[PDB]
Amino acid sequence: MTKIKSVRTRVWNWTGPTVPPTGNFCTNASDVLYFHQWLTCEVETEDGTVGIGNAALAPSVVKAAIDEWFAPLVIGEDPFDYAYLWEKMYRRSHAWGRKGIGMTAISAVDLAIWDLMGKLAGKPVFKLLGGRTKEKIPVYYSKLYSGPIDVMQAEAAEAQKNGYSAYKMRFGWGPKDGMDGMRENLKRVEAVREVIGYDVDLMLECYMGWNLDYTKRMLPKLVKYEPRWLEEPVIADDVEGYRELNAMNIVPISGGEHEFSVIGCKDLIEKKAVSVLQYDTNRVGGITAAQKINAIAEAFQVPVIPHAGQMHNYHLTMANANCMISEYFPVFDVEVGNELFYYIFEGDPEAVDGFLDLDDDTPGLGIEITDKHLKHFQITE
Amino acid sequence: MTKIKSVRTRVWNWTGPTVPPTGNFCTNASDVLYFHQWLTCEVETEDGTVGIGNAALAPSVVKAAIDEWFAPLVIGEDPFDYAYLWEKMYRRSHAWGRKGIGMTAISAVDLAIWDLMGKLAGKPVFKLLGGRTKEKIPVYYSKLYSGPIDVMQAEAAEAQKNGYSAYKMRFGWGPKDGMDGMRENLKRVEAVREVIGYDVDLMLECYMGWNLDYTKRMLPKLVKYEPRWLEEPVIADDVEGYRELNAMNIVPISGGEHEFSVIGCKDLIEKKAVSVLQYDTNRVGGITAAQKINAIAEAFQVPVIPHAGQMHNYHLTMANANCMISEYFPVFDVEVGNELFYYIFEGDPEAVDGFLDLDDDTPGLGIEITDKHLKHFQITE
Amino acid sequence: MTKIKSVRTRVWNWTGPTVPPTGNFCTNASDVLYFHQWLTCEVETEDGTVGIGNAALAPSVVKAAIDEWFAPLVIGEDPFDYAYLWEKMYRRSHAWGRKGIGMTAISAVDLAIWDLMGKLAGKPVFKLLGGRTKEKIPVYYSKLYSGPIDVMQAEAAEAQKNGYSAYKMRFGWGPKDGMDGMRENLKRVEAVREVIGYDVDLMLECYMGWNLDYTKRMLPKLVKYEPRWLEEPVIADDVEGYRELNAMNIVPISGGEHEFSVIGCKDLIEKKAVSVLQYDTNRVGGITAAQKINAIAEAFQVPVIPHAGQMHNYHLTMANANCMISEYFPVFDVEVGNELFYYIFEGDPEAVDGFLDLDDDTPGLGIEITDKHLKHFQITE
Amino acid sequence: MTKIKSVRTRVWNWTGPTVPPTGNFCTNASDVLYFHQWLTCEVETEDGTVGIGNAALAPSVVKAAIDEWFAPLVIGEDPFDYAYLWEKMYRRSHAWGRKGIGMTAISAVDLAIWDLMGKLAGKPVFKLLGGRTKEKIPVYYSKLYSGPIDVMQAEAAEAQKNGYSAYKMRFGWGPKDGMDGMRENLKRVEAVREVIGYDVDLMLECYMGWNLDYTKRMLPKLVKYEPRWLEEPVIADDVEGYRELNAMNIVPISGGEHEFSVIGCKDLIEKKAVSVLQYDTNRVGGITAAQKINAIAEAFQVPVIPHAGQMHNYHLTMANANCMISEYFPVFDVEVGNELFYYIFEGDPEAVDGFLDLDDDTPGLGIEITDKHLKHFQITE
Repeated sequence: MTKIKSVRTRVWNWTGPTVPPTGNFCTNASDVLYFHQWLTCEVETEDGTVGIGNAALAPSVVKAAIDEWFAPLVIGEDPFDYAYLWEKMYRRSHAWGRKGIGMTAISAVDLAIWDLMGKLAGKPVFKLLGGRTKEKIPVYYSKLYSGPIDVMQAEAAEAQKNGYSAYKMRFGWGPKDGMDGMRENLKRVEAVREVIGYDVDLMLECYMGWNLDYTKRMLPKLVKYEPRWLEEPVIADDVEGYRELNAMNIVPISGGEHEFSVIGCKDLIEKKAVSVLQYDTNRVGGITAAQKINAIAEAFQVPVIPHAGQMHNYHLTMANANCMISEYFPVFDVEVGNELFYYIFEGDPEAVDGFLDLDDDTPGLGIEITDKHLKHFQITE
Repeated sequence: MTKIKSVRTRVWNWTGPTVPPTGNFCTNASDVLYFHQWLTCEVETEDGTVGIGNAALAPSVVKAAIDEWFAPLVIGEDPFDYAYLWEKMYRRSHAWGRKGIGMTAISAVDLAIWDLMGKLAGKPVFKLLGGRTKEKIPVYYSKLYSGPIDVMQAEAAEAQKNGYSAYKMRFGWGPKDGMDGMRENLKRVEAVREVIGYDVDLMLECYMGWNLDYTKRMLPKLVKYEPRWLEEPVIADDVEGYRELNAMNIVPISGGEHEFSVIGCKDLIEKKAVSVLQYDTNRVGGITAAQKINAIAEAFQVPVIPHAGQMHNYHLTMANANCMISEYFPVFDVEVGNELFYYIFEGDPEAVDGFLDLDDDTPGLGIEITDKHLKHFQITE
Repeated sequence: MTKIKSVRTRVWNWTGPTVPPTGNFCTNASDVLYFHQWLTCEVETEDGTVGIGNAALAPSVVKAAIDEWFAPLVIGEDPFDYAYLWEKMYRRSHAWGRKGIGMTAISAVDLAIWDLMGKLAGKPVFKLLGGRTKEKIPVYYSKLYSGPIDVMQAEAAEAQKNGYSAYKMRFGWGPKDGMDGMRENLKRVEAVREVIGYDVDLMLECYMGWNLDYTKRMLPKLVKYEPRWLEEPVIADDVEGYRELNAMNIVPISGGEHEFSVIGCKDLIEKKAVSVLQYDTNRVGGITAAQKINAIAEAFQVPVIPHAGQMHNYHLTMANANCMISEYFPVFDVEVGNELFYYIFEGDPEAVDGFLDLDDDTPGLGIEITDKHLKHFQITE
Repeated sequence: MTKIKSVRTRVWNWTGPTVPPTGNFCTNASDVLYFHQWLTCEVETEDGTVGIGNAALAPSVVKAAIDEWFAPLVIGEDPFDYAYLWEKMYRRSHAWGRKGIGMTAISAVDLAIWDLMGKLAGKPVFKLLGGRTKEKIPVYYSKLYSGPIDVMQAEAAEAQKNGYSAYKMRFGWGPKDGMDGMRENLKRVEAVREVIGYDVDLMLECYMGWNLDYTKRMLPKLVKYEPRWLEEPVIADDVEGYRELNAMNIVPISGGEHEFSVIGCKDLIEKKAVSVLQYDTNRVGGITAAQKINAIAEAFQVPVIPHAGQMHNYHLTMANANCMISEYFPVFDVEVGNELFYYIFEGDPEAVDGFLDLDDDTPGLGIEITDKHLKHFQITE
């Protein structure tokens, strides 16, 4: 048994070319009001093995938490005491850490620790989690930001070429735009359906942009388009609103990507706040947490479909039969900031004809930090 | 109308003399496992007026959030747009901020902004909040850390001299110590009652040290001592456990000091998770938040008794009739870290014969950052 | 600090020209059976400052309550002890005052006291409440009393010129008129939609004219017209009926304008009696009360849209992000009695292109009692 | 059939000798803060018959409501259309009348109307209500205001002479007095039990003086004294608090004397807010209302024991088997104001050996307004 030696946390700033977003083009929690980054966490053991974790939420602030509070707790420990290390981090920072910065920092560390275990054991992380429950992993195409109709329609037609069985689009108007914005929203769902048809699934996303009232009034209007779910209609604090909308059984409500810890997600599950749970492993508390969340969701038969198409999620999805598909979009330009991971890591699979797959023999998470794009980054430590 | 010019956030490290705690001497969320600081936030307007905020949770990490994310949002704004500024901070950081680091940073800023408004208006903050609902504010004596019986008994006898009508003590044993620890806990409640008697109230505190199971078994055993409440028996994430214990109606359950945002506390209230709500204004989201929380709690007739005896809480308590007493302990040595505020600020009232009071004429929060103890501090910016 | 000196309460009787209403033209709580006035309350401090409050419910009887019970309680007090004064009035009259006459009298007094504070502090009331959360305040056009189809249609077309994004109309038939009245009601919703279209919102009002049974049967029939809410289908005492209708999720149920006190409204909110809360500040208990109600509603994410387009409501709406629009109608003749305020006060903004706004610099409520129409009034004291 | 001709409403002010109350001597809704009158309403028909109603809440303000709004509605009507007249008053004033002043005014009028019907029909009101369900009516002794122990004990011993099977006392300390006040309260319950013993019932009254929190903590402490109920622990608005305390099943909670209308009381009943309902007929809406309330309470098997020992309650109690006892105290001096009725009316029975009775042959309510005490009254109209 080798022990954790060091924790190297870095904040990556995109200095490369960018495409400024447009009007809309996605509703947001800030709508009611009038540098793109990523974080890497590399954990190395005395024997030189290195595990890679990451986070995207408030990277500099998360790095300061990892450096000051979490790194010192894991140094000199066996990675295979992961549950104990998770608990140690969770309880030592509980006062301020149980959601937000703390739990995100914990995720990045825990992710690295799992990469370690797989590398130390010569096994892909998914094997340690239960192994192969699926031949390959279907994905749904997740982009279709709101914009002019012809623009959105052309995007749908292009995406269609790679044979997805499901698609997700974003809304552009909310409560501030009243009924006219409702009509604009509906026009765009309509336009996307015209291209992709009704032999595929269409999911809708509000990104915390709406509210309980607007959502209750909009819901009946969405039925004709047969959406598979409506994601984050309300702000993440408004769990009672989630339950209320979900219990209406008009369109399945989804969320969780802004929820933290095992208990946090347990409460969304038990209270029937979501029909689909979409935590991001690099937020929710790491694989240690997500593994436990997956057991709960499975037992309640609430589908888990993690936010984000990355390895830190794909291995979890592979190992659990109640995780049937993953979120995906291919490597395009930097426009929103969530694409940054494709320029920092090598190893994230590319979907082909609606599927991607994991290698039975690649140890750990199967990612490495890459050189290819150092030119477009300013990296701080 | 003058506008916010700058935000000056500093982390204070106690380098002065200290008294190392002992066995026990308070249960803790970390019990299941096998420098003292404070933060100041000074907001200054174009006309030189300065408002003082503060926080105690993870100060360096909170300062990094204030500096990077929150300060830039309030600069160039009217302090009297406080609700808008609160909302701006809350929604812009919602993804990662709604509890923990984010909401704590927001609290420190919001507190400064309220100090400003009172100074700008030549009114004590409590007047802006509704004014004087009480002749003076009764306090309960909040120390009595767990230790040898004679030690605890001597502390009680000393405290007794200042005529408190209520006292709170801490437990020293939890789930790990089984029945023997239960007996040790009960001996100490017993010992304190022997000194203070049954013509006063005794509150008990676990500081997240216990759990749902242990607490259910302990509750019947506490009845004979007539405790007024049992504070934070479980970890802050375990809200369902809170509800379950509270609904037993054996001893009133209290908590909230590790809860964040208006909605966070609304849920503790509506779900009957606590019989007494004890948020700390320098965590929960500032006075803007605490004012709204107080309205909810009042309407539900759940007493609000903020965690901590400081001005950032006392003004709130003065202005609302459902806030009947405050937490207090006088200026003693530095032993735990929570005493640090008495060496950084002047203006926090001292209880005399169980009461303290606010000045009808002192503008703002009535505190200032002091020189007296610069010798015992290393202050970083 | 200056103290309250006097309270001057007057009842205004319209002696000017009037337009007698017609068949229908609005359902009413009295349908099951077979002088227009307003009240002013002027509170003056020792230094000559005067704050203006008002009420419209049973003015002579409300004046007698203010004069005998409430005025004497506030005289010689600091306006900035408003919360204490509110509590004093509320508890001293609780036995008979907690709703109806008492709470209405309290509202008028409390409103004056808030006008004072803003004037004393040289700030618009909304700044003291949290400040500017909105660029301007959208309004919905609130008239469209029931009548002949061409009449209603012409009103809609005229209103349309001022560019409202939402409209409210009144029903003319209820339970007594059975299915034929249902058809008459539906014809009129139909007729209004023909003019205004489906790119705007249409709200419907029953003014306590219907009942639980009739409403349950009517609800499915209203769906095709996509109404945004149905206001006061039942009498204000029938809160269980409200909950039952609201939980059907057929059309959002609204109400509250006949509800009183913070707790009164808290119960409508917690019990899910309304989807939209519409208290009138000059009934519900004044700004002191409405401010606390707004915090509760916001936390539950129940939109607050006060009954009546006046300053006593607009400032509240400006200061809270969960208050997104206000009720409005422009100055027309005296026909119903609710128009009387436009002839008594100057300062109530006029909506232009669907919006109105508040002045960042006008202290207090920004209203004054006017001379312009003394000719059409007989004023008693 | 003769028709209502006039309504004569008068306010009686006691100018006679009085005994100023003392420290305590009863908790009150105003405790949290730091002329005695009665109303008569005489309704006369075209044939000279006169029915007598009354009220005690805010008499001048109630008279102004009766005079302006309610009298005009009943003039020229048959008294035997009482239900229609009740409905007419209730709905015409609903906006402002459904509780408080309005419903109290309605009570006084409705009471007169019932006196009329009995006189017109040559029957005691109780016969019209269902007749004699009891041989006589047991009463409980209702005084024992809080004071020095020997004083309270001497009162109990005196009362004991008239052979009551039940007694009610008032508490003198509340939330402001903390644990010491709890001990003072308990001493007095103890002292009263020492005199009266445990072969009788003891009821306790707080008169809205306590709160939900204090009451939950006090309840276990009251068990040893075997109280039959605890009356109005919280303010009348706090119905959720009532339900919560009542559901604890520690001591039966009672209330309702500050509740109004049939629906108001229905909600206390259905929601299990009280174990005993104690409306006062001269508040709750008159006999028309109380008759309907009695049917509801009976069906739910919630005992009805009206507040106040007067004819307006006794007839109701006689006619319903679920009304087993009445409140009583004999004619003593004027000290509190609630004794005033004994100096205004003749006909209210006097309890002897714990019982009083109604005359099978006396028409109407069996009361008349008396001359005996005109010397001690200034009567306004």
